[PDB]
Amino acid sequence: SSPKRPYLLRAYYDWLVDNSFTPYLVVDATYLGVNVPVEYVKDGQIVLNLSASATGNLQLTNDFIQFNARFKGVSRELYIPMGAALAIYARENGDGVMFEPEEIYD
Amino acid sequence: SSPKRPYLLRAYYDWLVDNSFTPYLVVDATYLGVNVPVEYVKDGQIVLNLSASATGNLQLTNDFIQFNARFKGVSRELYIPMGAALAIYARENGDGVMFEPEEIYD
Amino acid sequence: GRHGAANDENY
Amino acid sequence: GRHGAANDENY
Ligand SMILES: [Mg+2]
Ligand SMILES: [Mg+2]
Repeated sequence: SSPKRPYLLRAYYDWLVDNSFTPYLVVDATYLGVNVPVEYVKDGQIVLNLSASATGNLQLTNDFIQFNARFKGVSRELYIPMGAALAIYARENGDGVMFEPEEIYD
Repeated sequence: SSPKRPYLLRAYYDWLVDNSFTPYLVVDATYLGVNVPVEYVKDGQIVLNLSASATGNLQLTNDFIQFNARFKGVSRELYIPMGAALAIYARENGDGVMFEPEEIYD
Repeated sequence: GRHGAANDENY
Repeated sequence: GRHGAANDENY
């Protein structure tokens, strides 16, 4: 069967937004195929605010997360392979999920 | 914050269906507000096939699961409060989830 | 001999 | 002093 990660990602994203929390996505910036501003990468990772307010055209698909965001006013198109998505949680209280290390992503 | 159960239910339901599994919902038939054919209740519970094939107008909302189904050819409208939804799994291999006992449902 | 669900397989 | 995310709060 396919990985459960993308389904759980969508579930927690909606739960976070519906509860007025700001969804923060933790990404492994070293993962193959990741496209993010390297200047904002720290400790091999990057945290991204996925709220509709901080993004544009957000897509949460099975194999990837894609959206536009701004950095110091500059707009860029981010692309995150699902295997690089490590967790999603509330900026406000830390509630969310740290994804299980599903084999298929290794 | 609101319960995570309905969001996880929708996530696993979609994951099950997308992987060609038949989603089986485990329900606490004794829970307040449950409307199911009492003749099919056993050990205080009832298992329901939630596939589009076995149901009609299935709704997976935050507070309830509602849909039409047939029993020995007879159609009936089932209503399951979210607190009564105990688990959802694949008829084929048992994969799925047994929901955590979120306090709000007690 | 595997038992299924309560409702009919087809609506 | 709580650190936020990398991208701007508003797109
Ligand atoms: Mg926006
Ligand atoms: Mg149908």
